[PDB]
Order: sequence, then C-alpha cells, then structure tokens
Amino acid sequence: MVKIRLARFGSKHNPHYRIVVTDARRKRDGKYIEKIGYYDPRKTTPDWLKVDVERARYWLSVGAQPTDTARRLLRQAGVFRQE
Amino acid sequence: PKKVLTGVVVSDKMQKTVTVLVERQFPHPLYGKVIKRSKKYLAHDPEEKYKLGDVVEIIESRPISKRKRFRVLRLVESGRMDLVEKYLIRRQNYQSLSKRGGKA
Amino acid sequence: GRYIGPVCRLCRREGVKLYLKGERCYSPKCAMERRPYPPGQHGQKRARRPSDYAVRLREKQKLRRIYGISERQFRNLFEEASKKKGVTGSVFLGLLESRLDNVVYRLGFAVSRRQARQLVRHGHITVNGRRVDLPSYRVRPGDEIAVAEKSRNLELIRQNLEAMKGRKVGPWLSLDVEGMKGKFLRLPDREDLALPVQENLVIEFYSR
Amino acid sequence: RNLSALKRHRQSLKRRLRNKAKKSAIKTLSKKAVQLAQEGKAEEALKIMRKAESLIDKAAKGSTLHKNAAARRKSRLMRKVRQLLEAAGAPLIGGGLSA
RNA sequence: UGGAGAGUUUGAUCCUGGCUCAGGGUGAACGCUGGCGGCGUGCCUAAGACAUGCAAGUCGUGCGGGCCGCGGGGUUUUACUCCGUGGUCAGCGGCGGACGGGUGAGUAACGCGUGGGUGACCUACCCGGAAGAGGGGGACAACCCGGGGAAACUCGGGCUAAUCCCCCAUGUGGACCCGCCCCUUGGGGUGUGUCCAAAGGGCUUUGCCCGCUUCCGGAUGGGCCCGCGUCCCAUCAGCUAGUUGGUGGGGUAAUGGCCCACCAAGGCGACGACGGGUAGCCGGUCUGAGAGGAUGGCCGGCCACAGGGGCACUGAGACACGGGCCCCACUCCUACGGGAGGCAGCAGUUAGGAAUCUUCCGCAAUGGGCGCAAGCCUGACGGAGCGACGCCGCUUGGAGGAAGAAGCCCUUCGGGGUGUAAACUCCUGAACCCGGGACGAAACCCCCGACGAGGGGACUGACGGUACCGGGGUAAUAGCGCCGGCCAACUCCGUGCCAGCAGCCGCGGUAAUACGGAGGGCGCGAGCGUUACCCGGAUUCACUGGGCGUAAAGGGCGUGUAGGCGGCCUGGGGCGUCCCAUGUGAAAGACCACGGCUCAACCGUGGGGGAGCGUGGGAUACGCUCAGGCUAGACG
Ligand SMILES: [Mg+2]
Ligand SMILES: [Mg+2]
Ligand SMILES: [Mg+2]
Ligand SMILES: [Mg+2]
Ligand SMILES: [Mg+2]
Ligand SMILES: [Mg+2]
Ligand SMILES: [Mg+2]
Ligand SMILES: [Mg+2]
Ligand SMILES: [Mg+2]
Ligand SMILES: [Mg+2]
Ligand SMILES: [Mg+2]
Ligand SMILES: [Mg+2]
Ligand SMILES: [Mg+2]
Ligand SMILES: [Mg+2]
Ligand SMILES: [Mg+2]
Ligand SMILES: [Mg+2]
Ligand SMILES: [Mg+2]
Ligand SMILES: [Mg+2]
Ligand SMILES: [Mg+2]
Ligand SMILES: [Mg+2]
Ligand SMILES: [Mg+2]
Ligand SMILES: [Mg+2]
Ligand SMILES: [Zn+2]
Repeated sequence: MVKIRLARFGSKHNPHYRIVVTDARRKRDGKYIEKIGYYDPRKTTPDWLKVDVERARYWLSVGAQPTDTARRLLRQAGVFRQE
Repeated sequence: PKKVLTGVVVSDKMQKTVTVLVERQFPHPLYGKVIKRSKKYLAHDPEEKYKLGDVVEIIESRPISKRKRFRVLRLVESGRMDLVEKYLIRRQNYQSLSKRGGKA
Repeated sequence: GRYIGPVCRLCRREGVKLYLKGERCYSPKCAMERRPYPPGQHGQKRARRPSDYAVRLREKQKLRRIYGISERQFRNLFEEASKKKGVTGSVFLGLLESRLDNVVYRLGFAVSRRQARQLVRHGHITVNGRRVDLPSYRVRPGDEIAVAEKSRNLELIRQNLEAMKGRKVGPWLSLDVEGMKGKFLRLPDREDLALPVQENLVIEFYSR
Repeated sequence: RNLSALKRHRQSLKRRLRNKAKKSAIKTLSKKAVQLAQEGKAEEALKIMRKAESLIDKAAKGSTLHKNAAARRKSRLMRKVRQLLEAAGAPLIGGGLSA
C-alpha cells in the first residue's frame, strides 16, 4: 500500500525528514517512489517544511495513505484545505 | 520496441525454424578500431517459407522454444550463399585445428 | 595543539623576522637583532647550498609558522584555496588572513597572534554579537568583530586598544577604537599583505 | 518454544484437505465427461461436463483453483469434449457448448 | 585547472634493464605515548559451535467456551437455573507471520548493469467507478468422557458458535466453448449455450461506522523474455540426447523442453564452445594529469543463502531464517521404544585470529503489523556505552623578561649552544563548583463543526538534568619518528667487520655525521612510527604511450584457409560516423551556491554536469553496401 511518510535524513541529534511517497514495505529510508517535501522538526531555518501540494494531492488521488504525522505536516500546508 | 535484426539464414535443417546469422559492428572500447562480431539466432519460420541463403529481418518475439525468441519478420533480399559460404567454411576450418589441422 | 615552546628560535631558523610576540619583537631583542642565525650548536657554521626541497620546505615552514598553525590545518586550508577559483597563492593567503584569531590580531585587540588566539578561546571576542571562541573561525566580509563587553574592562584589552589609538589598520579592515569594534571589509589581496613569503614556492612544495 | 502462531500450520492443514478434495472431484468429473464425449455420448457427456464446469468455477470462488486456473480447465475441458464428440456427436443438451 | 623524480651494473661514459624509495588510501593491526568534544565507525578469520534474555504479533467492534470472583433474578427454604459484571486461559475465525533485521556460503549466470518486450502474466491492503448482499443446510475445536505414552505428544467418542464450510436464488457483471466484426501472436466488441457472487459486526441504533460479494480502472509491488556489458587459464579443443527443433498433452498467473509421449536429426564452438580456477553484481570507492588500475566494508539498489541436501503445504504473495516433512551431521532429553534443537536477528559465550564493542536505555521521535479506537507488539529504530579506528574542532597558556642564571653539551679554553627557554612579574582562566535548563512534540484522541475543510483542548520524551545560558574559578598532559645519500636535520663519547643498522646503495675491521648514548637539530603533534594490502612513481603490458641489426625480442622458408587492411570516377542505400530534440541515466556520493550546529567535521536546500542506451527528425565528407564506369595495382 503506497504511502506518504517521513524518511530520516537528518544525522544524530539533527533529524531532517523527507516527506516521501513510497510503497509501504520499504525501509523507512529505502528507495522511495518520489520526494514531495521535507521537514525540519526543529525549525532551524525560516523555511522548515515544504510540500509539493500539487503532488501530494495527486498521490492521494491514488491510494496514497499518509502517516499520522505525514498527514499533520501536509494539512499544515493546506494540502486538504478545500476552501 | 521489440528489437529487430538482420542476417543470413545459414541453417535450414530444422522444422519451422531457421538459423539467422546476425552480424554486428562496433568500436572496440579500448583500441577503438571498429570490429565485426556476430551471433546466430534461431528464428521461427512456421511456413518453412524462408530458405537457405536469404537475408531476413528478425523480430523479438514471445518464447517459442528454449533457445528461440525470434520470428522471421520479412525477407530483405533472396538468395546469396556468398554469405552462407563464409559461415560454412569458417566452421569447416574448425573441423581441424586441434590435433591434426585444416587444409588451406 | 599549536606549537607552544621557544618561539624566537623559529624566528632565527627561518632567518626572516617573525612577529610571534608583538612587543619586544620591535625592541632590540627579537634576537634577530644580533643573532639572525639558527638555533642549536651549529647556528654559526657555514650554510651549504640548500636543496630545491629545503627552499620549498623552509618557505612553507615560514608562512605557516607565522600564523602559528598546525600543518594539518595549514594543509587543508591550502588544498581548499587550491580547488577554489583564483590564483592559488593569493586565495590561500586570503584564507589564512580570514582566521578569527588572525583578525583579532590584525585589529590590535591583541599584541600577537598567539594572544589573539587566547582571547578568542577565553571568549573575549564577538562576531556580529554572538561570541565565538574558535580561533579557526572563518571571518568573512561584512562581519563586525567586537570585544566582549564583559571583557571590555580587562586591563589587557584596554592597554591594547589604547596604543591602538592612532595606529592605522589594514585597508581590508577598519576598526572603531571607541566601541572596540572593527569590520572585515574584504578578503585581503596578495598586494595587501606584506608577508616575507614567496607563495609560488609554497604551492610548488605541495606539488611534490 | 511455543510460538503460538503454530495455529497457522494447524489451519494450513485443514485448508489443504479442503482444497485437495475439491480438485479430485474436478478431475474425476472432467475425465468422466471427456471419456463420455470421447465415445460419443453427447447428451450425458455434456451433463457431466456442466457439473465439472461448475465445480471448477466454484473452486475459483475461494482460493482453491482460483483465477485463470479455472478458466484454463474449463476451455481445455470444453475443447476436448466438443472435439471428442466429433465422432457423430450432435451436441443434444448443448450443455455448456454454445450452439 | 592539469603531469617533479631519485638511488643502484663502469676506472669513467652513453644506452638498455630490473630492483628500490619519496605520495595517497585502509572496516586495519602491532609498538612507544595518550587530555577533552562532535560526527562517524568497529569479527576483513571458523557460512565454526552456541548457555541465558529479548528479537511478531494483534483483533472481545467475527464466534463460543473453561476456570476464579462479585451483584441482581425465577426459588418459602432446598435442588436446579436465568441475567449483568470483573479477573484469567487458551480455542475457533481474521489480518500480519513472504516486510523489517542477518549474512555473502554458493553463483561467471539474464545473477548483476543498462535499455527494451509482455497480444504471454500476477498484485493482499490503498484509491475511483458500477452493481449487489435473498433463503436454507453442515462440520470441527474449545468443552465433556474414555484410551496410549517416560516424554514430546497422541488416539477414539459426544456437544456447539461465527465474518468457518456447503447448497439454492438474484447475474450488475465476469468465465469457457462456438460464430461474427474490429484489431493484430492470447488486444477489444458482440450473439446463442453453459458456468460463477456475497457476512456479518457496532452503535451518539430508521441511520452512521466497520466489514462482505462481482466486475472495470488506477496506484504500488512482482514473474517471465530479449539486445548490449560483466575476471584468469587453450599446459581446458572439441561439447551435446531433453541434446536442437517439431506435433499433441501436462503444468503455471504466464511464455518456454519447464515436464511428458510421438516425430525429425538437430544444437553449440577458435567472435573460444566444453572444462579448470577465482568471485555475489551495482550506485560507488581508492589512486591517477588523464586513459587506466585496484576495489565493492559502512549507506542505497538488486541477487543468493538461513547447520548440509531434497520436497511440498497454506496462501495475493514463500518454496517460507525465529512454518512443515524426509535424509545427513552435530547437540541435548530419554523408562532405549522415542523425542528436542539450529543467533549469517540484538546483546553475549566459546573457538579460530594480529584483530573487531554493551547480555545498556527507550518506544519519546521516524517507520512497520494488528485494531473503529483507546492501545498492544517492534534488539526496525532513536539514543547512551566501550575502542585515538577515521574525520573535524580544542587545551597543556598569554605578555614581559640577561648581551643573557644554574645544570647539561661542545671549545681552537677566548668562548659557543640549549635560549626568552627558565626563575620571576603581571594578565586571561580548560578542568572544576554553583544556579537556570532545551529544541526534538503534535498529532492519533476529545469538543464545536457533518467522524470532511476549518477551529479549540488534552496526553506524551530514552537521550537528560545532557546541549546551551549566567555566576564563580585553577597556569593546568606531550609525545613519536627521524638527522650518510634519495631527504629537512651534526657534533662529542662509547664500540672496533664485534655489538649492531639496513628500504635500496650500503655502514661497522681505532678520527664512524650510517652501530649504541648524549648534546644539539629537523618533522609531525594526542599522536607518532611499523607491518600488510591497493593505486602512484612504472611510457616497466605503452589506447593515451613502448619495442625486436649487435641490449629481451623476426617465425628456417614457402604455399595458402579464416581474418585484418583496400586504387580512380559516378549513382542509390544511410549500417558505421556526425547533429538536433526527447526519454532514461533513482536516492546517496562527486561539483557549485546558500544555509543549520559558536567553526569545522557532519547535515539541510537549490542548481549544474553525466558516458551509455531507447524514440523521432536531419547530414553524407569519410568507412560500409549496392550498382555503373576506369586503367595508374595485379594478372595475361
Ligand atoms: Mg663502482
Ligand atoms: Mg633505473
Ligand atoms: Mg567456471
Ligand atoms: Mg468427533
Ligand atoms: Mg448483463
Ligand atoms: Mg450461483
Ligand atoms: Mg565466495
Ligand atoms: Mg600514470
Ligand atoms: Mg495456492
Ligand atoms: Mg534464528
Ligand atoms: Mg514507536
Ligand atoms: Mg507508530
Ligand atoms: Mg640534508
Ligand atoms: Mg670513534
Ligand atoms: Mg602503466
Ligand atoms: Mg602503443
Ligand atoms: Mg623498452
Ligand atoms: Mg638478442
Ligand atoms: Mg628470416
Ligand atoms: Mg575505398
Ligand atoms: Mg545511419
Ligand atoms: Mg554557517
Ligand atoms: Zn622574535
């Protein structure tokens, strides 16, 4: 089941995730189908979260199932905001 | 695209199958001289149609037998043993170099 | 860590005079003042014609012993100037001249390079506010290099910034003796520095 | 010891027996049908064909035969039977055979 | 944006030539020495053997029970029995257990790489669309009774639930045979015939949630096939009978000799078959001016394996590391009949070895399985631990301070050196004490709102009282190699071809800058040196870029097969070759830019480059090909 989750790319005590689209069975840091964003849990830079919402929306358009956190970050960048 | 190839039918001895001798050419990776290498494919010819000496186009196909993944797509130019020759003779030399030797 | 040990012996071995002490190195005492010869039991014996190696080795030892730096660091700094565009000889000097401990020294905050190092280490320095105690910190254009407010009362910092009254400063610098500040305007160029060094040699030495 | 998921083996076994039985009926009836048709028995040769067809499609209900495996069987069966009947056949019941 | 050479064959010389060194690198190890921190890394041998703990479970919102307890009922009491409810245990059923983690034994192969093919295929869960869920029957555990066994465990009999299994119905539809049409390998449409569906559960219970069935489509993941690439030996030259092809059949999701019967006699090979050896392959990595050489640990991708061999079962998926059977070996239990095991999972033990760590903390974060959810499991993971194993950062102080203490070394005995070094003065103030104390964590959930969008609320950190901040505050580790030349650094003494050094040339037989110590010096510095291996130097396997009269090197000569190479003019083709566009060339790494941690190491973001191959379009000088012509080669 393809998903939209985070992939650990930081470094010790310096986490930096990559909001990715990957089959559900791969190592969390394994080969992903497509990157679609990143996330700096510690906001160590003005820009600490981006999400190709155009893309997200697409994957969700096809069974992409986001981690609870992955969904959080997404939402937080009007990924679902249907105003 | 299903790879399409060209060659001479050097073998006609089988039923519904022909041996196409596809010649390849390319530069040697380290010495660069262009070198002519080659290989035999057993093309599928259901109607017997193609006879020894023809030049046919071979086309990548669904397996037909072990060691046989090509079908004769079409005839390029009929008859010309001048090519079958090279082949046959080359083989004939083999029939020597080992313990005795092959006539020049 | 850094050399640490009799320093004027280097002054002597290198022939050229190196200012690894600030004061005194001006007084008739840098020893290069009546004793411009190398240390040890052979200092005064005739010198045999140095080998191509010797020359390059010495030239490097010189430049490096100036900024008082570990060959390790020195080398990597070099290899860096090497990759970067621009005449390597220059780029390299520009980089050595960008070490925080160097600037603190080039700004009269400190009497010598060693001392400036310690000031940086004991946190008596500022870099656009935030204090930085990494003597090998790369000071870059625009960076203001202050002095610890807390330290601004320190006799040493006072005496130093005092005599600094009057003294001009490098054209790639500029210091406000009042608030004990100074700005790193631009990477000094080869012409800007007057080091008793032939960097064409230092380059050649790492050629081998 | 005792990785309670022994249960899986436990179950696997039952299923095996279940499947194993399902297929025997299939084969049996299939021959039953082919053999008939062979010796031209039309009417009844098809009657049995149908039951067979059914059992097969049924196996594909669950994970017994499932998929094309079922499809194959059906065609290979109908082929054999329809052909075999060409021995003066005249498919009466027309059973599963399309007129 | 890029390339250094030196020593050594002679009395001397030039050339040839081998050897040797300086450099870079290492999952290292060994020696002397060793202070702090960050990141990273750590069985390279016995794919040897393993104690103990842990490492995959989860659903009571699919079903029925056993046991222990409580409360309330039908009971006048008693017996019996009904309901609710707590605890606990497995059973049935479902999903997961095919991922994640390990290792590299085997494999020279469609294994891997790259680019394609699939009208020859599959894909649980997820997403979109269409339609549906009507009725009936049954069994087996649990439980109960009996039997066998030392045990592991087993056999028989009886009861029962379900989303367990079966039958009939509905046929949206789909499946098969046949016909027809369009398509072109088995793609798609259509007509008759036959065949095939379903299961329930929960409630804030006339609706909403979870779930079930059939079909189509998507998304992801995968099978299979094909072109090209992929080490050494020809002191391996011929290999082959399911072997090569065919017809029919089995088999699978699917093509296929994959398997089988029958038929044919084929298939492969010097462009190196067969055989032997060695080896997982790749992105990369190391070195190099490059070409190239070497390599494939850590990280990511693929493959293979799970004590050795074979086999299937269940399943969407396995031939299934912590599932099954059999054989072998080994180990343990055995009442000797017979049983139980498999750390190449984390940690740990033992053995082997020059050599490789904690039986740690945590589930808080990320990710994974189950669950409506709360939540449970997670040695995956996030962290801490030990080891200078690597990289980067940092300290052992700073300034002053004699024509220059003492000691030690040398002396031409005048003096020279260690050396501003020390002593000493003053300044700062690692360690260390005190106080404050973190980002990483906002979701899931709850409430308003429709369980949507949107808004509010609550819970939650191992690391850790660590990072960091502020106050106080001590001058507070330095070692190792080398000094004949290559090669930076010279003297005295001791020894006397001895003891010893040694990478090569060499040094030592009483004036040794070459041994041993000392003084002094050169180089690096919490490291320094050694050994081992790879690239370099080595244009010393020479494509870039080597040579063969006498240095190593022309075959004893010819005739000639394959192969390599091919005069002048013109035309067609456009295979090579050149160009353009386009797809691919994953991430990581490399390069550039900016950014985050006081810097850097490390890390984040963005950008550019990239051979090779696929597709389309173009060019035609050269090479190829075909055709025509020619006489300058050749032949007559
Ligand atoms: Mg000589
Ligand atoms: Mg030589
Ligand atoms: Mg082999
Ligand atoms: Mg019974
Ligand atoms: Mg219909
Ligand atoms: Mg039915
Ligand atoms: Mg091996
Ligand atoms: Mg080279
Ligand atoms: Mg099955
Ligand atoms: Mg195990
Ligand atoms: Mg967790
Ligand atoms: Mg989780
Ligand atoms: Mg010298
Ligand atoms: Mg002597
Ligand atoms: Mg070479
Ligand atoms: Mg050459
Ligand atoms: Mg030569
Ligand atoms: Mg000779
Ligand atoms: Mg001759
Ligand atoms: Mg020509
Ligand atoms: Mg072309
Ligand atoms: Mg920065
Ligand atoms: Zn001086």
